[PDB]
Amino acid sequence: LVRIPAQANSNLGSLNYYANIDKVLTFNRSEQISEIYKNGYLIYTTKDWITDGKIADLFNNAISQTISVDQVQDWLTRIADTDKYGTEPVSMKYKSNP
Amino acid sequence: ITDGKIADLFNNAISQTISVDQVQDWLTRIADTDKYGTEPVSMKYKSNP
Amino acid sequence: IESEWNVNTQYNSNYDLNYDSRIKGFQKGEIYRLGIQFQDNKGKWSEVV
Amino acid sequence: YNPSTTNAKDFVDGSPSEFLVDENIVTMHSPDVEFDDRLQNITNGKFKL
Amino acid sequence: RYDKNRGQVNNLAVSPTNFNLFNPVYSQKNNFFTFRTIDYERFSINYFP
Amino acid sequence: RIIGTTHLTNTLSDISVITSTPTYGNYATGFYKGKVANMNISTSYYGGR
Amino acid sequence: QLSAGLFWSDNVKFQDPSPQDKLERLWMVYPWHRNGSLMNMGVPTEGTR
Repeated sequence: LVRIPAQANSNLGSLNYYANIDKVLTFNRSEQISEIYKNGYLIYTTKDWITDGKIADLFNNAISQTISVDQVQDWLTRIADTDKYGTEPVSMKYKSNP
Repeated sequence: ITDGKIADLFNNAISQTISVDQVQDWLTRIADTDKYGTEPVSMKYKSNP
Repeated sequence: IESEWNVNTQYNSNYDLNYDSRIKGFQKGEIYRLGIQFQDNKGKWSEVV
Repeated sequence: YNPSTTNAKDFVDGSPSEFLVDENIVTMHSPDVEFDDRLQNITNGKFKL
Repeated sequence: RYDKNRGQVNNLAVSPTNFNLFNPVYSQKNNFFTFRTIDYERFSINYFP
Repeated sequence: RIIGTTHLTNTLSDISVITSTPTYGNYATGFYKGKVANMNISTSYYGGR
Repeated sequence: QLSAGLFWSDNVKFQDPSPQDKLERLWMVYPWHRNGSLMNMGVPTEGTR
């Protein structure tokens, strides 16, 4: 732990600093940011299956060829609610040098 | 939890609190074994000189 | 004036090892047997009075 | 957040696992700190940037 | 006290093995140069013919 | 003989919870860590807590 | 840098399961990824993910 001293012209107190983080991140689900996040964070996949084995090109254009699982209009009823919203934690762990 | 405001609910634990049995909506939906605790408590600690 | 310590922090350890050994004091209710020495022109300390 | 609408706790509860960058507080990475062990023990050093 | 588990909010794994390790050497007096009283009328010789 | 008092101002507290089995709710949050007493010396009103 | 990308390729977990299909989607993989299946799945009804 490193307590960064108080910074002038600021009513805040002394700041504390960690660079060795051992954290678990949990997503609380609510609808004060968007109505859909009451079920969980969306899972993002491709707009279409692999066409003719051109996986490399599809990987390169991940910005465009991408869409969430729920928004796939063909999968509106073929996927259960538990297999289209992710509500599991994330393990955040790393260390730093001097 | 109303709208994800878990922090505010945690802060006001003095007021927003009630025993399981006294919940008038749960008078018949919970078994007697899941509303009364009858298990021991493990108390263990040490002290310095 | 110890400017290192302020009330704008969670914890400030009053560290007195950066100074000399004159940080020592005297307990308020204690009895101390006192004395006084004298130095010659050479630096030789006399006995205690 | 707008203070007239929501509190700080309520606003953060919408995404408490969200991170923000901070260029106001930085981390200088010099070779001397890693290699010279004398710079790894600095405590509240008065220097200018 | 030469351990670094001082003034930290965590204090979860502290113990007598980690929290209050101590280096006695710093609690040293002015033992090297010590003096004592001398009796005036006592006869201790100072002549060596 | 009682000679004085101690000016408590803050308290550094922490909590950790580990469960052998998973949560009951398949989508439950589980252990939630709230804000308790981790305040500066300036907020001395809430001392000894 | 290499932050996120379509580093996974698996079939889809349909309500009517068809792992026998040789078709493949690609799934996004983040640095700090979900503590579960890389592809769309969660809370299995029979065992492990």
